[PDB]
Amino acid sequence: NVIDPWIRNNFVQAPGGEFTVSPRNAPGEILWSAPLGPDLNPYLSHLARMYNGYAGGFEVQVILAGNAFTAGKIIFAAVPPNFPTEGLSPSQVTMFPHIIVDVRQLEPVLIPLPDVRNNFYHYNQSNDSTIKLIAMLYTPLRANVFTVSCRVLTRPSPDFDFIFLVPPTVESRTKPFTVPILTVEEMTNSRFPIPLEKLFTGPSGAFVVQPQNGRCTTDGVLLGTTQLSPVNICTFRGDVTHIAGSRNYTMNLASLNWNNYDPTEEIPAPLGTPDFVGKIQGVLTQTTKGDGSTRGHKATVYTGSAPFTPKLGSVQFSTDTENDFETHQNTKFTPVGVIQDGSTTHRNEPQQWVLPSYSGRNVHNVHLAPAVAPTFPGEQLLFFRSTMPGCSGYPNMDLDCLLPQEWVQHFYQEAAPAQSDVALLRFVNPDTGRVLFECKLHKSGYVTVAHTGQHDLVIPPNGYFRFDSWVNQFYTLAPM
Amino acid sequence: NVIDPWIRNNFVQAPGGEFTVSPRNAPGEILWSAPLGPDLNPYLSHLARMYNGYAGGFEVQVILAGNAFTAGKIIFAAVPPNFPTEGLSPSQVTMFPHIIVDVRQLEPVLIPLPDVRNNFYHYNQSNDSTIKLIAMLYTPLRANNAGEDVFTVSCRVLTRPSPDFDFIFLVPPTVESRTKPFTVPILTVEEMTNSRFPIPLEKLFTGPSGAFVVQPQNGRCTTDGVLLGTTQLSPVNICTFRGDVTHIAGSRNYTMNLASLNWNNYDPTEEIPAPLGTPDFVGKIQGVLTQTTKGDGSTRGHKATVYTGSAPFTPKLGSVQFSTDTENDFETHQNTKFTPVGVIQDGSTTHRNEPQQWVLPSYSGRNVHNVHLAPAVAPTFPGEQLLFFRSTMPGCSGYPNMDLDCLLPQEWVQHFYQEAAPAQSDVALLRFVNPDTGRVLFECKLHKSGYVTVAHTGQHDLVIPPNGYFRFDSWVNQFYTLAPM
Amino acid sequence: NVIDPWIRNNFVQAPGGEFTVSPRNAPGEILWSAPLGPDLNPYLSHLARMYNGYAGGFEVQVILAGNAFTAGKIIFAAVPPNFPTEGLSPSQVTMFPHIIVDVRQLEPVLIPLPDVRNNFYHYNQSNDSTIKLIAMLYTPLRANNAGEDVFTVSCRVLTRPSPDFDFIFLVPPTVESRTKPFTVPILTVEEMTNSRFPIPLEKLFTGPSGAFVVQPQNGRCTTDGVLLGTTQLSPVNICTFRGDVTHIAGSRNYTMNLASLNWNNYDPTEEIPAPLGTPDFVGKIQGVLTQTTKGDGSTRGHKATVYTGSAPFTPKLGSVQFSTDTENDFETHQNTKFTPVGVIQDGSTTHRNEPQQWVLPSYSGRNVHNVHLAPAVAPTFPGEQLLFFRSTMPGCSGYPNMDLDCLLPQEWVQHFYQEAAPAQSDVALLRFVNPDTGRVLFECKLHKSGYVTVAHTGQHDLVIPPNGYFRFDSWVNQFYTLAPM
Repeated sequence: NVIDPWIRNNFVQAPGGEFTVSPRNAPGEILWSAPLGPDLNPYLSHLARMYNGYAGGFEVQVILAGNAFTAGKIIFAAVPPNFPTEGLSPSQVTMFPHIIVDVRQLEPVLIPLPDVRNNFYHYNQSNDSTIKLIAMLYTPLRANVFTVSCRVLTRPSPDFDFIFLVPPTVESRTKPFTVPILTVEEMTNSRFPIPLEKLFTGPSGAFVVQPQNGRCTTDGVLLGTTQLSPVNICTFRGDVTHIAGSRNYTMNLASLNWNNYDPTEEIPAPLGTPDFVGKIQGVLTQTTKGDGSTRGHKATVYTGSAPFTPKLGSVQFSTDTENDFETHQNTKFTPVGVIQDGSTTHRNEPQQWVLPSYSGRNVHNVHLAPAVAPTFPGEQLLFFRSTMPGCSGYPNMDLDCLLPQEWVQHFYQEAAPAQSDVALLRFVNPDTGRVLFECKLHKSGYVTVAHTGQHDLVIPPNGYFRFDSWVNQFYTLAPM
Repeated sequence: NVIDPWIRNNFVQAPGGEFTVSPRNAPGEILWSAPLGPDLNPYLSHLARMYNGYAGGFEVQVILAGNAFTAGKIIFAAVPPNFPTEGLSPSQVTMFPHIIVDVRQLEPVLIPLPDVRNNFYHYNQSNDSTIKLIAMLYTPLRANNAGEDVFTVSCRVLTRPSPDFDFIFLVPPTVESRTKPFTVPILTVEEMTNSRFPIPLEKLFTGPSGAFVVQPQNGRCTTDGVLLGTTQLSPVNICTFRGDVTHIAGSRNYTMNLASLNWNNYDPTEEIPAPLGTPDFVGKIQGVLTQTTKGDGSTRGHKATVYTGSAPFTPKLGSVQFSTDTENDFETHQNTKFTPVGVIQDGSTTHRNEPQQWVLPSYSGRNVHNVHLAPAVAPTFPGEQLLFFRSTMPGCSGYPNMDLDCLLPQEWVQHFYQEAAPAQSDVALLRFVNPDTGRVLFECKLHKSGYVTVAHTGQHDLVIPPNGYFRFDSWVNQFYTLAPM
Repeated sequence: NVIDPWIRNNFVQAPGGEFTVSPRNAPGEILWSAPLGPDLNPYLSHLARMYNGYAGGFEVQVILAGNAFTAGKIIFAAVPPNFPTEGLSPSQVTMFPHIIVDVRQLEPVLIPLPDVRNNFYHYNQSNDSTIKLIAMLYTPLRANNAGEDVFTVSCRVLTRPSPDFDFIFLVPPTVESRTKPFTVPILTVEEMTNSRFPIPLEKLFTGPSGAFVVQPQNGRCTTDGVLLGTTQLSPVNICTFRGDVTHIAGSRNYTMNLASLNWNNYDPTEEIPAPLGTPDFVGKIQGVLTQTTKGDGSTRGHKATVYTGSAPFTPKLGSVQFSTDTENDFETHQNTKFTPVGVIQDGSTTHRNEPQQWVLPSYSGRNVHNVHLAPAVAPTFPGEQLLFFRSTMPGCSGYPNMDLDCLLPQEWVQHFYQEAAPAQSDVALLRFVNPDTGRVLFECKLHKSGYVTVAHTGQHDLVIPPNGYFRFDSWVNQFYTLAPM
């Protein structure tokens, strides 16, 4: 019902009150825009943060500063709010309500600002005003260096007041979806502990894309065979059993902490098992439980083998030795590099798109996180291209994963429920400050781009990713 | 005069006044404090910061919520602010201005709060100010019912401006942007990885700082995210080797011009002790060396051995020897890659000897000392003991020194790089709240220099509940003494 | 305040009404539709073209003239702003605020409407659509007499604004024009020709989008005329080839040094998938190869069998193979031209196979695929089916896959090339109108990329009156669906 009288009677300076008027400026051009309203008188603006709507007008004032040597004329006026002001002559400006000024004046000058007391509640969250103030170079002001300066002074109308008492805005904010500021060269693969080297796009029809390492909710519930620690992907911990004469070892599996694994849970597998058929030379490693004598020897795992049964609790490893790893020790498979010890096929393995035998070839992998494809058509998925090492043979080392492993943990620390389906995430290279590409990250937990064909996405390795907002499910990217 | 009447004729929830009581509570002890002032109302806070002049008093309403079974009578009062209130008898709190409330009072009541009438224009910011508020239980609260921790009574505080309230002086306000809240990851220590070797940690350790000379170079960064030491961000790049081997024509060894994470050629001309991810202590470790042919991609694998105490190990110069079980399979100038997993104890009679974690390697060989040292660590506030992360590396042939005590968690480094937080004082306060019990098992003392300690004596493998998150609280000074566990 | 007294005091006509009712009727029938607004009164349409701000209401006022002894009634009503009203129920009209009126009243009748206002403004330079007009027949008004359809009962509208109505904002007039008003050709399917083969079109088709990989390269252009794909202007330039054949002296083949439509020598370095007029499918086709010697005109012509699924078909590289029926007749380095007539089926022993109308051929060969791909189409607001243009290509050998579906009408592409129209919203609205009755069989959903869908399901060769044409209407959003067939 009342504000400070000292606020009401006198004027005040505004954050837009500045002008660099040179003859080097082009005549007939816009040089200051500002939406009129509460957002202009500063002490009034903070005092009006808490109140949620308006009834009244304002009066503005102008104060100029130049020399007696130049001669210029300058206009101020008011517009419709949504009115395009871009293609606009300085001639036709004066048809709007307006006041022209000279270059050589002393007193402050007010503007009419014609009023229709709307008596509605201009909501402070919204972006709409009555007008947008304007200024334009009317006479080009040549002389014989000098630059002219002008400032904006302001107060509200006497018949202005407020509406309601409201608590400070944004007191509580939903996790604001802090995307990590990393690069994909810094981030690692979600299907193997290896740093991602390139970014790939392509069709989902070329494969069946349903892995189980790299599956989680956007708000942090444990999904698939995805777990937390990246090094626990495709390593093994359990209790090997000696085959009598062969190089094999069937291993009664355990946990990360060598705890007794429970096969009776609602899980696809032990958390950290590979989700693909593959042959890989690694190193099975064992120490004595009595003193701690370490030993590590080159081993080969077969996730397309029938004794590989993690959901049952046995897994086969073909080592270079035959009886070095004792039974029921701390025996632990460390993968090194995928080999191609199968015929002469080029890039046959790991079979990254088929599912392995968790419960064996008798019972399929249970409790499976589903597959994905661009359901919004015209777009292609975002694959994270890798290339695994190898010591002997040339297998298909191109590993395309879907998530960053650190992003799973980071968004677990978020544990954020979404605000729409599709987010607005932008790869900004801060060397440029420019977006190379945007994307369509879905609140299920996967991402798509409207780009054509197969492309290894050549990007500056200093570039980060910049999330913006929550888009509806009906937007199509422009192609690159 | 200057406030709208919806403030001047109502009440408002406290900004922080929130406290419970308990049958485990005891009479005489304190419950809840507050400095009275205009800071106790959010509306008056925001409509005060834009002003400077200040006068008047307040009123305080209060409200409880209690059942009929629990019996108790409660007490609030006023006090002059410098008064020491430590072990006051509840009966002497009679003499202050005060009111008694029964706990089963269903309706709100109001504190009297007599004004001192020594107003004379307080300076509107001074914490050295008038009356504090005191929360206290008068009665023993026998509270007898068959429930467990039951009828834990909630309590709320309300404020109100007095009728003789005002402001006096006008001023443009401040912007006051905000900083970082010093968040830490909430994992278990056994889930986080070692930062001087790519392995997950196992357990938390403490021990005397005079036992070892502790200065590694992997796991060295600021508390606001500027790259230090030989420390990089990707944990698989630690202790691995990548580059182009050239065949020594007779032995199982090669000379390898070192390569990056993404096989970029190593630059010896940077302000670094070593390449990023170099093994920062002397050891013998048997992982595996692989090589991908640059023509087709024939994946080969042969188990290797690296020797960080060897003279041909020269990371800063650009050649390190590797002794694989094969002699010359790894072809000329290809992408050859060593990945370590576990340490063996071979070629050395000494048992439980390698790796030697508290020495520094030969980065520029045995010729030039390691330059640009991120410095060693020792407790400034004496008597305390440093916090290690003890784990166990795999051991295949022999009995090596598998005791690996690193100084930092690797995920914390990237966490803090995304934080990039400027400190508020020197040493932080982190708690191990086990969320199963919701209670502390131990604390720490985390410096802004980038290391952490605890005031506990002797060697201690800290056995924690594996469901335990970690709870940062606040900023301690350089003179706080922890309690021993 | 802003307006003249006289224009507000009395009622003034409206140009859209004035319409007559013959006694031969069927009740429950809509007669006349109109959008309410200030563009009703020509006075007010001028004055609102002058101004910006728009607030208040009207009074619609109706006078009848004709017979009296009919005993037949009329309804005027409100409506939802997007409401189909063709064959619907009059009970719906009874739900809205409406008025029943018989012809026996001498006083002119007025229908009241919903009374609201939005006091900030209403745009007035937009759609700004509101309650449209309802001319609804209640009782079929038989006019029992000796005459046949005598005293055709006229119905006028003669309005004036409500006394609260007024303007607020004024703009420069800028009365001039809109953009291109998105004019359409009025052709039929026999008059329009195929945009992927030089043949006249036969029938439009609707069918499921999941059937084939729907991505051609002939028949691709924007809604404002930028060259996309291998699409060019002339319909006869499609699938025909020009250049300098080279003697494959042992076989019927001829590799052609590629020349353009104007016989300009081909540049293989342009930002194109293929040359202009090049096909975008795999199929075998017999047409006729023709060659005229540049010196005097020693003419020759023989039937050539072409394969865009062949290895020497490399239009982006600059060579293309033609297997004629003759072997050494066509001289080298002459102006040699192939023209097709219809796809054949020499075949792989499979009938109705070629052209594989949805696959892409070897533009730069099989090794590197095509570049600058105009993308595929998809129903973005789904449940709706695409628009195909079902045709039948001729043949010279076998049983070819004659069902030819193209994407755009070739006349409409060059029509838009003349238009160069910028879009106003997402989806335009085109109506296939039978001008024999002036009524629409089906509508469409044209997307601003340059494709169009319809909201129906199933395999339908759409039956059309061969006198039927197409008539553009408006701009609909991307979430309204059409009525199925």
